[PDB]
Amino acid sequence: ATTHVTATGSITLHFSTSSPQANFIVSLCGKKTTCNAECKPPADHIIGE
Amino acid sequence: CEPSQFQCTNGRCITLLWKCDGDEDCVDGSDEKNCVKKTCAESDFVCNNGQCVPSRWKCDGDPDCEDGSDESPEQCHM
Amino acid sequence: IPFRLTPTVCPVPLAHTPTVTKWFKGITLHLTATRPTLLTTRKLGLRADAT
Ligand SMILES: [Ca+2]
Ligand SMILES: [Ca+2]
Repeated sequence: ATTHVTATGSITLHFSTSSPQANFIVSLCGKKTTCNAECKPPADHIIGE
Repeated sequence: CEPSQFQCTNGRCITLLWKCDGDEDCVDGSDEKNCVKKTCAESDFVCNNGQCVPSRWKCDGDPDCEDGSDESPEQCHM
Repeated sequence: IPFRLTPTVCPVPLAHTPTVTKWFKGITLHLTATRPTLLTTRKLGLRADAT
């Protein structure tokens, strides 16, 4: 929910989704960007959470 | 601790089955206190004040009772 | 009337942990047990199909 920001660089962020497509909008101090990919179905069938 | 657990003075939880069962497990000794008297054992010597000691300590040459009854000649006649 | 019923703590057996084989919308438990052991399943939803 909150990350550190240097003058330049890159930050990694983990997300959980239910759509096969990752076409959502990510905001970073209110600056909005659009991600685009294809999310594969999981291989494991049963999860504990 | 839990209602089925007994809390020692060190913050460690043990079971109620370990409360007043002969062995001390609460580090400081919160268990084995209060309850009823253990009335020693059939293989344990009884001091005059009521203290229970092992029977091998009776007249071994060194005092072990609080009142020193284990070395008295009234029980072992030399 | 002596010998009051009092609440104490007693040990009860722990069964063998079942191996779970995991398929697409289900699990399969293997459930070895020398003695009778209660297995109770419920669904975490509107209809709890409690078995
Ligand atoms: Ca104990
Ligand atoms: Ca002695």
